[PDB]
Amino acid sequence: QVQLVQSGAEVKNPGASVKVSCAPSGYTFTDFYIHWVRLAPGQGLEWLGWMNPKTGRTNQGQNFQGRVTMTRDTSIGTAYMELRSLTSDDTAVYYCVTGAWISDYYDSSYYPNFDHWGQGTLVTVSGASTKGPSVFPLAPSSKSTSGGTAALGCLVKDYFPEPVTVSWNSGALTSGVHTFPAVLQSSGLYSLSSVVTVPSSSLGTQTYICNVNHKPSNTKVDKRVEPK
Amino acid sequence: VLTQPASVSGSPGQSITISCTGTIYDVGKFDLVSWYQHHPGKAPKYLIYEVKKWPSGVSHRFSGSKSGNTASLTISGLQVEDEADYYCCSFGGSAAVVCGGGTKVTVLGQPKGAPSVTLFPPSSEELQANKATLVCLISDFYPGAVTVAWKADSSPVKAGVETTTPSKQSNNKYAASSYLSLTPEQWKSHRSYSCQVTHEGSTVEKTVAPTE
Ligand code: NA
Ligand code: NA
Ligand code: NA
Repeated sequence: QVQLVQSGAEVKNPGASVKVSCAPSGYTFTDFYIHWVRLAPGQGLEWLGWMNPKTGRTNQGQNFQGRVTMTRDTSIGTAYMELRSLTSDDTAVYYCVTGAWISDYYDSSYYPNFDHWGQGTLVTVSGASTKGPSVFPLAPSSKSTSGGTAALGCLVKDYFPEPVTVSWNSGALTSGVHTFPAVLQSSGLYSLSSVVTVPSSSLGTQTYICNVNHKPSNTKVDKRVEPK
Repeated sequence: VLTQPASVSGSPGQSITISCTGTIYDVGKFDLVSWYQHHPGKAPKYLIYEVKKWPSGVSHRFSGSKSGNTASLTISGLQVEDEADYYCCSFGGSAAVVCGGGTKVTVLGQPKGAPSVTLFPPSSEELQANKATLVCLISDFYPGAVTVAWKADSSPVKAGVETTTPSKQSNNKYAASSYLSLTPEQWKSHRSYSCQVTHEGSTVEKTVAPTE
């Protein structure tokens, strides 16, 4: 059972640096090359570099030279990649991966043989500042209120960074819940909506509450969504 | 970067091939091409290495070849579950690796659907906070390509519009949403606002009005 354990999601301002760690387990850390790669929107898979954990010798992609540094602490079996002068181009998911076995007899540093992958580290580069959402009710129609079914929801507005999660009635209500992926607005803030379809015969008696969790700002709001 | 076609399509059971074109310095140089399959939400998966070899556990429906400066991944017995992004990587000269832009595989023949559109007016509470957002939620459409236009009364409105790219739902149709931001005075001073959603076969329009 090999597992590559990476550090958690990071949010950075343009111009800042980020350092991601990777602690591989399930094999001997100094026996295999470590590579760093990323998946960035509209750029595909990009190779940052390789590091030999035995010697600390590294090589960087030519488009990363001068702004990425790879190091390791063998005493804790941990690899690090630091990327400097971040811009929106650097918003991506970064992966530590295992590469070829390290031999004294031949150079396999550049074998693109990535058997095992870390869980990925999201870095988001933005000038936006952390902010909890405003939560507004999306009331069911005056018209759908008549037996049958009605759609109602919560508008989770102007928050940063991702993610927010939404449940309904503390997770007691799951059937017919659709939470939409957030939109990233021109302000750099996100908004999303979550809607649930309920029998319209139920509106007014049965209480509907959307539970919005925005952990990055340490806020939760439980918002009642009522007719009218 | 190595160049891959952005999109490849096939019907179930059929064979498709994904190309990966480099130069004499990378792909054509050595037999060091690998392929990775990426289902978003999961880490990419090792499929092929050294041009044509299989890692343990990988289905032999995927096969790899190389001619000149171009590597190819071939997928046989094509299944809907093969829908993914596929990336090639190669030794890139000077002890480096170079990777491709990726190729999205689409499996043809999947159930199509018109978008369902739900449009909410600004809430009383938001107005009372001196703000106004119209919310247009769009779901169940396939294929996953839609254009969303807003109108104030009967005329196009572009200012204050934010629209998401479509994203796949659990049932393999798509969902998107669009938001129109107004001042409360703008909301109240108009006859109506509409969200109109054009899909390949139809346009669906929903309208709301401050006079409710
Ligand atoms: Na090569
Ligand atoms: Na659907
Ligand atoms: Na109104």
